[PDB]
Amino acid sequence: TITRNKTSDGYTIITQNDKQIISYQSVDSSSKNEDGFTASIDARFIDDKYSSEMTTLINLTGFMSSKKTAINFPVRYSISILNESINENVKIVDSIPKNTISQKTVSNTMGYKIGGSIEIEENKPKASIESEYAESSTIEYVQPDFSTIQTDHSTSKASWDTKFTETTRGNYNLKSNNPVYGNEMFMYGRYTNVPATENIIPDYQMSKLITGGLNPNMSVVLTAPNGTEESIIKVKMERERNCYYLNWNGANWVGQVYNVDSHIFTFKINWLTHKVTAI
Amino acid sequence: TITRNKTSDGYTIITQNDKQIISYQSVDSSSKNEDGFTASIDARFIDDKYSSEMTTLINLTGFMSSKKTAINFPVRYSISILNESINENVKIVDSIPKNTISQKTVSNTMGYKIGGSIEIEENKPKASIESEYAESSTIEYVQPDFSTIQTDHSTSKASWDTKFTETTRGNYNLKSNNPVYGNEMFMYGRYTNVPATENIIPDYQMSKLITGGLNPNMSVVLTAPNGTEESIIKVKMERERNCYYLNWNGANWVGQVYNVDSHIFTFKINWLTHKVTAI
Amino acid sequence: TITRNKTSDGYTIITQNDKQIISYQSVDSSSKNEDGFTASIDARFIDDKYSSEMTTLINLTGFMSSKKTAINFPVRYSISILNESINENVKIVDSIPKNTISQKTVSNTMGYKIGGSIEIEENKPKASIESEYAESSTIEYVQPDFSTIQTDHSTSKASWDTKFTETTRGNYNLKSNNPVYGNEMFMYGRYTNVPATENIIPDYQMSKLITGGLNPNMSVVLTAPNGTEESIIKVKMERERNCYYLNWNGANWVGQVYNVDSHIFTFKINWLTHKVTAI
Amino acid sequence: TITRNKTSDGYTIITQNDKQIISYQSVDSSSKNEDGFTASIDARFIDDKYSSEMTTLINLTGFMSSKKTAINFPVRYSISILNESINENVKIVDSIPKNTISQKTVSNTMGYKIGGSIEIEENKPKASIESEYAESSTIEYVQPDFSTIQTDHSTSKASWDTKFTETTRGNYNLKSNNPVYGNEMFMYGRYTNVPATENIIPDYQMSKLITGGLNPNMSVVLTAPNGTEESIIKVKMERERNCYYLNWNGANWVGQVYNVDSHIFTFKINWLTHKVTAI
Amino acid sequence: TITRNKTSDGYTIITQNDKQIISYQSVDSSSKNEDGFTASIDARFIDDKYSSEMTTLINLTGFMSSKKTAINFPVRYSISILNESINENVKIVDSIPKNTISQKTVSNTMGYKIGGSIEIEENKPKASIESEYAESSTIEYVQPDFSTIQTDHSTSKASWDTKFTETTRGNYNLKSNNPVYGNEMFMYGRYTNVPATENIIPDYQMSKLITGGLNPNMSVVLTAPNGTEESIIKVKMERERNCYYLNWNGANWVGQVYNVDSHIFTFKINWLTHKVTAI
Amino acid sequence: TITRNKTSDGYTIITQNDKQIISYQSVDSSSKNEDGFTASIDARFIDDKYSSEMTTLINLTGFMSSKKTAINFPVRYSISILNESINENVKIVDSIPKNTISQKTVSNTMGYKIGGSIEIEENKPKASIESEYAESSTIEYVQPDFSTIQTDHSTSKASWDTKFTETTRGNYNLKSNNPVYGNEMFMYGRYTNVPATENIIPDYQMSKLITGGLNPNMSVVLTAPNGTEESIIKVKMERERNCYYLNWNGANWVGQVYNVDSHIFTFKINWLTHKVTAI
Amino acid sequence: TITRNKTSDGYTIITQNDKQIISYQSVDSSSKNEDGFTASIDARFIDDKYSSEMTTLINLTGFMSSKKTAINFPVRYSISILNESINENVKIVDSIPKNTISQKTVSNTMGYKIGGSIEIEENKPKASIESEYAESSTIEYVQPDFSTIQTDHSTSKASWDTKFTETTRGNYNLKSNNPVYGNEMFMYGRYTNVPATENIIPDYQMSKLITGGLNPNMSVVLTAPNGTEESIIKVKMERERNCYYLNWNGANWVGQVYNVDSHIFTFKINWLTHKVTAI
Repeated sequence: TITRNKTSDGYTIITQNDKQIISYQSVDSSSKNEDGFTASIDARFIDDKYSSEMTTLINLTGFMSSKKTAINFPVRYSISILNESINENVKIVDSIPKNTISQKTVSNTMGYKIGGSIEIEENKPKASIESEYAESSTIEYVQPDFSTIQTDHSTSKASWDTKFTETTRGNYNLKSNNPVYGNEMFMYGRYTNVPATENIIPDYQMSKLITGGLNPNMSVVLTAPNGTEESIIKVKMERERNCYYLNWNGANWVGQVYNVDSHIFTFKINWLTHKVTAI
Repeated sequence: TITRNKTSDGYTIITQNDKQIISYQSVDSSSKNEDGFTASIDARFIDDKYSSEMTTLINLTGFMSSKKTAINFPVRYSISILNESINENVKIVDSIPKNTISQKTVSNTMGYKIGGSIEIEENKPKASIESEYAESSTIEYVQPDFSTIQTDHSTSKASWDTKFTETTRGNYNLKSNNPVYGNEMFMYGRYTNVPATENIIPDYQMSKLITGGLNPNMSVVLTAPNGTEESIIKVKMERERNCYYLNWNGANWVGQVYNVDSHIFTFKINWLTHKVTAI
Repeated sequence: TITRNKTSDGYTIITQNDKQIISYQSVDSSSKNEDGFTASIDARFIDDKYSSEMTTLINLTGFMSSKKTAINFPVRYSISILNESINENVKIVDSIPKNTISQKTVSNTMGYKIGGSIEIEENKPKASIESEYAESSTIEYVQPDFSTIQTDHSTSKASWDTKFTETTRGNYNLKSNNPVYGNEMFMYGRYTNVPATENIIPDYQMSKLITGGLNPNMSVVLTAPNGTEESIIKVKMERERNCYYLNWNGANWVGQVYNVDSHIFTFKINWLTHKVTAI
Repeated sequence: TITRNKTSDGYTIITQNDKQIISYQSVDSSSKNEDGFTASIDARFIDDKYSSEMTTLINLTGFMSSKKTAINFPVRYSISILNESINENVKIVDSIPKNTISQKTVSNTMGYKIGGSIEIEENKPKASIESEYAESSTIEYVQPDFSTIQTDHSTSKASWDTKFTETTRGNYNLKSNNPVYGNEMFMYGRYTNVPATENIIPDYQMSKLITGGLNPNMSVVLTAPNGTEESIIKVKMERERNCYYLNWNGANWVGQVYNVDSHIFTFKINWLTHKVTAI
Repeated sequence: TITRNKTSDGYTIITQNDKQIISYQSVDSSSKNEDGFTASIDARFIDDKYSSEMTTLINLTGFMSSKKTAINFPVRYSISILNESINENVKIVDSIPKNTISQKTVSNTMGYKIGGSIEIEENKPKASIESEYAESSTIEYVQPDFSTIQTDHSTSKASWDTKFTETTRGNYNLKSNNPVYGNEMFMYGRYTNVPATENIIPDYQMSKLITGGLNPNMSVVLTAPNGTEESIIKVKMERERNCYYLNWNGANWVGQVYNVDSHIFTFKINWLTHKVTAI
Repeated sequence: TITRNKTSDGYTIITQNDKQIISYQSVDSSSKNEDGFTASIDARFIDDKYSSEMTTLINLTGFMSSKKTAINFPVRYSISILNESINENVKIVDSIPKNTISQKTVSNTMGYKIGGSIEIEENKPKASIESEYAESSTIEYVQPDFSTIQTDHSTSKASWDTKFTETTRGNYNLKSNNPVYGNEMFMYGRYTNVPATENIIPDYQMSKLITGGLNPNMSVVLTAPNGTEESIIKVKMERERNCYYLNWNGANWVGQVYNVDSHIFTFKINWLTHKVTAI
Repeated sequence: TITRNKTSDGYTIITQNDKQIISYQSVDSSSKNEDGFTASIDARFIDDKYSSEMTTLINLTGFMSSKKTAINFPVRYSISILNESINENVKIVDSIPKNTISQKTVSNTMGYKIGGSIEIEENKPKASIESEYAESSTIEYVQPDFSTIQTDHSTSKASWDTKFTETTRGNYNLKSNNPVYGNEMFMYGRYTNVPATENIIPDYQMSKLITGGLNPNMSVVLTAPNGTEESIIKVKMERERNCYYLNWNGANWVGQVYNVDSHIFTFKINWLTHKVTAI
């Protein structure tokens, strides 16, 4: 699979190799500083001699910053990729993150005990017999701090999102309700008797994704028939947040839990020149 | 992919190989001894025949020393990388350290017990029946001594930082408060009755990052269109510290916890000559 | 990347390979027998066709012997590497040993129990109900016998040191104080009633680094602009020791814990001839 | 890196390869049957085109047999390698066995329990409340049966040794002392009432190194400037032993614990001819 | 490192490769059916262009069968290899099986408990306080069923042997002595009341090496100066056995424990012709 | 190590490679359906340029079916390979399955407890002190369901066999004897009160080797001097079985345990033609 | 091992490689929809230059569907492969699935406890001494849900089968019998008081092989002398099923457990043309 050529001047020889798979890579980035939204697209174009149609791989990356008495704290992120050239026969054949099935560990035990006691006192007998029976079981599983679920996949739209799950210490969630303390999420001490600002929980116990932004990684595969030259890609990003509130109720420290930011980014693809640009 | 040439004098043959990916590497360092701040930049330039634009990888390393009655002890470090040639279309497409999601291990068990005892004394019966029911659960997780969170990523600025977390022995933190002993961080004995200097805790129990400086490792990827010749990189470093205080309260040994150093370094990049220098 | 040549006499052919990275290695050693100090420097010179400046790797090794009623026993070692050609633009860009962050394992459990007992005697009832509640937690970590902390890194000086930590049996340290036995480090039996020399602890329980010397391993990277021919390297070594004392207090065996050796070694480097020598 | 030659007679072609690293190996052995001492030296000579000086690797192996009422039993071995050509600039740059730092596993737990019991008798109440608090910790480590410590390293002399540590069953050592049984090392039964010879402990429980000899493995690296032709190596071997004694004290079986063999071997090295011989 | 030659007839080309290390292998076996002794020697001859002397590797294998009221049962095996050409400068430089050092696992724990109970009866107080303290330790190790110890190594003789250790069930050994049952090795039931032959223990619980023979694997390295042509190797094999006896003592089943086979094999080696034969 | 040749017609070139080790493989099978005995021999012939004598590897495989109130059930299998050409200097140098040494895990623990209780009643003291001491040990090992022991190895005969060991549930064996239930091997229920045929144990609990036949794997190495042309191999197979019997004894279900099949197969080997056939 | 040829027209060169082992593969399938029986045969033909006879590998695969108050549920599957060309010297030398030997884990422990209590009341002593002794053991093993046993292997016939074993929850089997509940296999609740159809057990708890069909994997090796052209292979498949029945007995829910499908498939093999077809 080599092509060679000789020359008269100096007997120069120029050999070249004929390869099967050739890829090209281009990257593009864009940002909206007012919302703390940044997105990058990495595109790879694959030239294969045995394939019937053109293939482009569209990786996505970026940063969604998380913003931070009462404290505002995010609760949900959402990312969507839209194919806007459907009438040109450009199609979304695959998306990398997928849904999986969890595993649980189960154990069961059953036991029997029997005991006989003879007690000889001074010329006095006390015979006692005892019997016991027991059964138990154990369940084990593993719990992430955030959960990512693919929600849609079609010829034009792939949509993913993530949501708040639970705290590592105390196992509280957004729906808990203690009769006299309300919601004890992000509460240090019930009776510390210090200013509200000082009663909040140390930051390190909070998840990294609440203090700092999420870092997406998503990939989509596109194909097209021979000759296609242009394509538009739209990326939609949404963020939802809520607020936690803490106050006095007599001597008790009690709390309670009660907008949406979004932006659309556009990119243009050139298949013939192997180029990706912002638009 | 080889180019060969012959010569008349001695039939000398000079073969050369044509490769796809060629990299170049240059390093530069600088320091500010008065603050104990040192920074190094390692730059790699990548020449790829199939890529549409130039790529430079900018690794960063350095040393931030930690300085050390009352004892001063650091509490937070912060590093920021700034791209200052935005109007020339030089862009930050990627940053290596990222945010991750932790895992927790959860177990639950439930059990039942039943017991029957027959006690025959001298012509005296004593029948007793007992019943028990129990439930329990266990949570497991892993805790670092320091925590690093990425806080910003954009076209121009990437900012990281680290903060104090907790002690390995005693699990104290910066917000603890015992009613009669105050804060027991870095306290050997409550009643040792020795001079204040002697009551401090042995150094080895303290984290390495408090006794000795942090060693950063950060990487940033830059790209540019064809022909770009120059670029300015700014690196900002900040350190925050606080003080611990211990005194007598009658017979009790009690304690309490109550500036910011910074510097900006500048580097110049030459794309055409593959050079990095201080400035 | 091959250069070939033919000859008339016997048609002798001499082929040579053109390689990218070429390294050279030289080693040098020196000692001071009076103090039991020995040091060795291994230098590697790297010739790279794609690098902008010369690089030399300076590994360091050696032996610091530990010297050994009252017994003298070391407590701290310290090593420092000094670059003495700063005005010639020879710079220390990297040092291999670094500071790291430890990990802790944390577990928490909470449980509930309930029990009902019915006791039918001869026409006599005795109903009893019991209830229990419990909580606990466990912390795990790992402890070395000696600890090495990097204390300084700059353009000219890199300084490391090591210190005594604790005993494997008994978990004593240099600051412990029992009211009636004093310090029980290196004490076999409180009441053995044998001569002082015989009451010391068997040697094997002591750490290897106290009975025998430390074996350093340190590496430093140096770079220089084209044409540099000479460089001076200074290596400083210090050792600190203390004494343990044991005596009678009536029938009780009690103890207590109450100079500094140093030397500077010099080496000369020749970049052009790829040579390292003592000086 | 190939040299080729053609010939007229039969067109014979003789190709040779030019390699970078060439090693040579020679071995020599010697023994002293009266003391059960045997020693072997394996020497490797390295020819490197990029090294500034000659290097020889001197591995050492051998057998030191252990000799075996009262029973004689070894307690310490010692090996030393001496370089006797210091005035010719032949130097010991490295020795393979080194000192290492051990690891300990530490755990701590704290727990709380609370219990309330209500006991209704025939019109009689008996309310009881109980409370418990507990704390504990665990230490784990690993213990060899023999211990090897490097004791000296210098330009001329490297010295190692090994010593007896403890028994696998009973954890006795050379300094133990029971008031009425003395030392119970190597004692089967306190009251077996059989002849002294029969009361000794079965051999298999004893360590292999006491029943049979130690098998040393030691390596030393030597270097020299160009042109060196000869070198003398001295190997010193010492063995220390003691005796265990057992007798009657009324009905009790009691015991107690109360020379040095050595030899020097000589070897001659020839650098130019790559030869090692006894001398 | 290739030698090539051309020919006129048909332009036949015969290329040969010049290799550095060439080995030759020959095997020989012999047996003595009357004693169930079989031995095999595998010899490998190594031709190395960079070595100063000839080397031969002498592996050994074979079968020693174990022979089997009163039952005869082996207790010790012994193998020895003798070099009988010492005056020709043929020497034993190495032997493969060696002595090793075992490892033990040690743990220690200490705990404290405290408990307070308040008991309010009908106008009657019963205050009780309890306190507990505990300490414990654990030792772990691993035990083979047979043990192999190298006992001698010299210029002429290498001698190994193996001995009986203990039973897997019951942990008995050759020196145990129960006052009323004697030795309970190989005894099924104390009171089974069946004929002596029937009271023996099932065979599977016995070690494989007692029911069936040992399979030795031993290796010895020999070297010689240039020109050596012949060598004699002697292999000595010994086996020791004892007897177990069982009888009635009233109603109790009691037992007690109270020649040597050997043979010498001879082999002849031819260095020049690379041959091994029986003799 | 290549031989090449050119030709005039079409310039045809025929290259051949000269290799060191060449093997040949032939297989043969035979059966005796009346006894359910099948045997296969796989023979490999090795041609080595550096070996002094010819080598043949004789693998063996086959099937021995197991045959199946009173139930017949096998108890022992035995396989023997016989070399019948001893007078032609054809010898058995090696046999693959061998005897091995097992491992046991041993642990020991010792602990001390002490407790002091103070009980203040209404003006009544009850001081109690308690003390405890405990010791324990644990033994672990692994148990196969069948056991294979090599029993003989010589110049002419290699003999192996396998025997019944124990049940996975209940740990019974062939020598157990309960006073009132006899042998409880293969008994479902003592009082099920169903026909004898129905009281047998479900088949799955029985070992696979009793329900279905054993699958042997044995290998033997033969060597011979140059020129040998023929060899006879005899394979002997034996199987032993016994019977289990169950009956009523009043209301109790009791049991008790109270020929030999064999065949010889013959094979012929041709060394010169590399052939194996039945005979 | 290459054959090359040149040509005049365009100097075309056609090189071919001579390989040692060449394989051919053909597959064939067939089904009987009325019984849900499907079978596939994959045949591989091996041409080896060093083998004395032809070899064909016959893999087998397929699907046997399982069919599903009273519920019919399978209980046994059986597969048999028949060689029908015995008189042509076509022979079955090997079959891949085989019988194996299981492993059990056994542990034993023995312990001793001793306790002394002193109780000083108001001028009243109560000395109590207690003693305890205990022994225990543990057995571990692993249990599949279905079991496959090879039952026959001969020159013409290889027969395998599988059978029902036990339930994962409750450990019931086909022979269990509770006096008042009968067989509790596939029974949800004893007193649920819902229609019979509703009391059956949820499907997921049942084994996959009962709800869905078995997927066989079997392989057989055939050999033949040179020149063989045709061969017939017969595959026999059988399935056995039974029924479970449940009804009322007063207030109790009780149950009890009380045809055979088969088919023969035929395939034809062509050795010379390397073809497999249905017949």
